[PDB]
Amino acid sequence: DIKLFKKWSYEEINIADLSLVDCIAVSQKACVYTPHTAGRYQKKRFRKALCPIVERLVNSMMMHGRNNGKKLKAIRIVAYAFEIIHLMTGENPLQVFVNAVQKGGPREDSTRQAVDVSPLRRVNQAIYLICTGARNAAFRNIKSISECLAEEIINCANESSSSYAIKKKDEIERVAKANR
Amino acid sequence: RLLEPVPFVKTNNCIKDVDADLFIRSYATHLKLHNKITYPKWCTFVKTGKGRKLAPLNEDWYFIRASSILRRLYLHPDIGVGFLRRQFSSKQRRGVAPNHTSLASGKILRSILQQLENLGYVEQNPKKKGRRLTTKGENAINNFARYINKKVYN
Amino acid sequence: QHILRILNTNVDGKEKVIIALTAIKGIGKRMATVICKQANVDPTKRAGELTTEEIDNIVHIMSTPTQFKIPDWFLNRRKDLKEGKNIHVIANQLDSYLREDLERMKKIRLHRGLRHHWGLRVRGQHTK
Amino acid sequence: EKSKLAKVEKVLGRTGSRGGVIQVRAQFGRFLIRNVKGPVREGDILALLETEREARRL
Amino acid sequence: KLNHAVFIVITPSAIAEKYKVNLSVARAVINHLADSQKLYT
Amino acid sequence: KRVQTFGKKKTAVAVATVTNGKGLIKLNGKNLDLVEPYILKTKVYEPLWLIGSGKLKNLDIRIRVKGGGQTSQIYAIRQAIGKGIISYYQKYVDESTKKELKDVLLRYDRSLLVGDTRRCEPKKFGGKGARARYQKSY
Amino acid sequence: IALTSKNLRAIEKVCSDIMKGAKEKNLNVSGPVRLPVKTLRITTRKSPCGEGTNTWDRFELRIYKRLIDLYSQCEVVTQMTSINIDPVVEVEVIITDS
Amino acid sequence: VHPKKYGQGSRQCRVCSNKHAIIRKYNINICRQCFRERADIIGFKKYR
RNA sequence: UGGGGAUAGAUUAUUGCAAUUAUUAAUCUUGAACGAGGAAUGCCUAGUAAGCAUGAUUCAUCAGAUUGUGCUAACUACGUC
RNA sequence: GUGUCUAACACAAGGAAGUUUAAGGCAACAACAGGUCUGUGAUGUCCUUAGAUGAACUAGGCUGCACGCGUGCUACACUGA
Repeated sequence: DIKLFKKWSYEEINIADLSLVDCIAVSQKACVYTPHTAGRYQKKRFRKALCPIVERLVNSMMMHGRNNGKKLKAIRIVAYAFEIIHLMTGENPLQVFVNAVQKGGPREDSTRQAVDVSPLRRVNQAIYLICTGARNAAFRNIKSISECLAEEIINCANESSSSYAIKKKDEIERVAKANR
Repeated sequence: RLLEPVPFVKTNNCIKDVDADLFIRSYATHLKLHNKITYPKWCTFVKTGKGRKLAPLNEDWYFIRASSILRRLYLHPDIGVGFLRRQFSSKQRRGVAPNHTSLASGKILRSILQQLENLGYVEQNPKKKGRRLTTKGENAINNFARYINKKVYN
Repeated sequence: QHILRILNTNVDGKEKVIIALTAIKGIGKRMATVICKQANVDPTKRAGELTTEEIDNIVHIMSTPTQFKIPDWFLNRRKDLKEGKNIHVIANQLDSYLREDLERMKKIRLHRGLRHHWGLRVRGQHTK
Repeated sequence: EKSKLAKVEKVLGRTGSRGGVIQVRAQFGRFLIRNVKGPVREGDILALLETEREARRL
Repeated sequence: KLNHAVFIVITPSAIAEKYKVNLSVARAVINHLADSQKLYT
Repeated sequence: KRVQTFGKKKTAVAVATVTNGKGLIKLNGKNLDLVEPYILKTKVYEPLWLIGSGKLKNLDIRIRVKGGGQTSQIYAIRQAIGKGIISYYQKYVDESTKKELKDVLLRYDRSLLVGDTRRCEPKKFGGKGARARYQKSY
Repeated sequence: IALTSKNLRAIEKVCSDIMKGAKEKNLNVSGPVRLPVKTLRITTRKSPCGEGTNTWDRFELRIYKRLIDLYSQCEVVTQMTSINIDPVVEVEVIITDS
Repeated sequence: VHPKKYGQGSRQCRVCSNKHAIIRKYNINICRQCFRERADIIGFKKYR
């Protein structure tokens, strides 16, 4: 049926938080043969859910200064990153990426008090955390951004404390718990 | 990367079937092998445009550029030198001030244009603007297109 | 052996030959590129495996442009003022000559000379 | 550590002084009330790391 | 730092780490092995 | 014979000419192969999979492109191919087959059936953007 | 025959008049060809002393050009033109036909 | 006298003779402060 | 660091009676601070925001300005006092 | 569905579009001793009006520079040159 880059099967499911499975691009109409379709994804409150998660991941990658407007490059970075993950372990990179996004999402957050977190927001934060961590790793270092993203994803998927996303999630939850 | 399977039919005989860079380099190499083209002398020293400041850093660049011009000729029929200067344009970093567009060097273009004409591959007519292609050159481009097309295919 | 040094005791050697040469003078890099071509050495090669003869040739080309196909518009120190032409002074001699020019301007009195004496920018720093 | 998937029963109201929080009632069996950040509606599922204290009704 | 000299999974950064060398030196090792960005798969 | 459609995203317009033929696809003077960006290559390969080879094999498609940059032009081309495929099956083949085909296209996405609704908002004095303004100060 | 005006209604009135006028001598006409609109645009700062928020307004003098042409002898078209005229529109006659 | 054929003194607002803010676009030669009075009688209308 | 282009020297051009407070232009060389910005504080919700350009305005001579125009196409609530 | 089940609102479907479709223009009442007499043969009063504060012409000056604060541009690299 539909395979990413004509390669990745991406029909396999992940158990996750159930709500998170609803949010990620499990659905057939959210799947595409190569990234990017760009519908109107601000319009209604839950409209963002309908976006392909790979489209969201590339958009997050496209963020920040010099990166802005380089959508194809963000697609190339994720494609390269998927190749790297496949080499590092023979698992499907998209499935690994869903595991990393599932792992990265914070359960509680802190306010002026402490609160639970939207599953759509948890995905949005997780992708944000993983990409920001990748940028931090990239900037003025040997590792390419594709490598950093792959490395961050595998560590986050594993549930390593060396992940920037896991470390930030742990700290965010720990401070929330500390207050309440 | 080099070749992918696709379902649709293609023309299979023109530059409109060809990888531009591969074609440009191959024809430039063929032309240099033939030895019809000359650099010549002074053109080793020159700069290619003030938007660059530098030069291509390849030593076979003039032949490449000549070949690249010949491809533009196949696309655009009756074009002239000001069109060429504009074609090869880029941005120029103005120091601290913002960029503005900057032409390629006009003598190298003019020299190629003249050289191709001397070697009979193009013809300036009294009609219209500048130089268009000669049939022998077109048939050769088609033959090289055919060689590449076979080479990828099998 | 492998990271041998360069002109006027500079320790460059894992730099590419162009990059080493530019790290003397010529770091608009057109100068280095033409010198590299006049020498006919590979610009991709690393500096510390040149023999002394290649270096001497390069120093000769840089020092004396006269017997090479280098045009006047390209040249360092293009006309040099007085009726007796001189060209391509370069390096510490250029720096010394430029100091002499600023001294000469000052003695004569020119606005630029006078500004150099004051310690003011020629193009001007503009209010601030 | 401990956590429970709890199913959103009723969305009660927008809370916090600047309105960014939402009060939400969650179903086990048992109803719990908790406060949620970001977009959420009835039939969603809360993470529920802390499985004890009910948030005060507004 | 010290990761640069002339004499002694496919991807240049790993090679540059492994032998402690530049990415140019890694690429040259890749080219010797074979006998923008590129496809190592 | 001939049937005609078009596609329109931002400035860009791609007109599709679908004639009775044999499986050729052109973009102006140029073969479909010469789109160039790999992502946008897939974007125009997408409808080819949705209608398969044997329904393509008795029609030739020629497309004529004016305006916009590459990403907009390719989406206009993709829309023109979608509408083009449907128009041929509505004029020559059958309404039922056309409905069956349209269902497939709809299942993939809406964007090759219905064009974009986004269009530029004019610049207004007091800032570089449409809405974005120069900095206030005290 | 080319018609240029800054007023839509006057040019359209002339259109109906020329259509009738042509049919009076039963002439063979090519349908009225509306040429691309030119707008004389001035984007003007508000305030004579340049006060307050900068504030610009965009003024337009929009001229309409149209062409209707006829295969007929030179005398007939000039005489038709002289009966058909009104003061406001700018008329040009380019017909050398027979 | 000693005349100057170009630059600031070569031109003026046709209406008021002032040398400032002159619209030379389309060869109007009126300063905008004068022009905005007359732009309607000249035939312009604003819409945007 | 081959990032950066401040700063300076040597040219031949261009507009003009006049360029000499580097007018403007290019050529070669010259290679400063600056390792992503403290206290503070600006603008922004869908083709927007951001990046990237360019036309017009002044103009004999000149865009780092203003005003338009496009292409590349984000994030995040989607509301609260 | 909700709403006195009134004016009306909410969601989904249909639809190119569903908030007044998105963007402009026009902008009351009543003020401000806001700005503009260096835009105007709009203009009161006051100064001055031929060793003229008019007209005109030659230079120099408006970019000066121990220094302070606004607004913008360009950078600090490898998703880059």
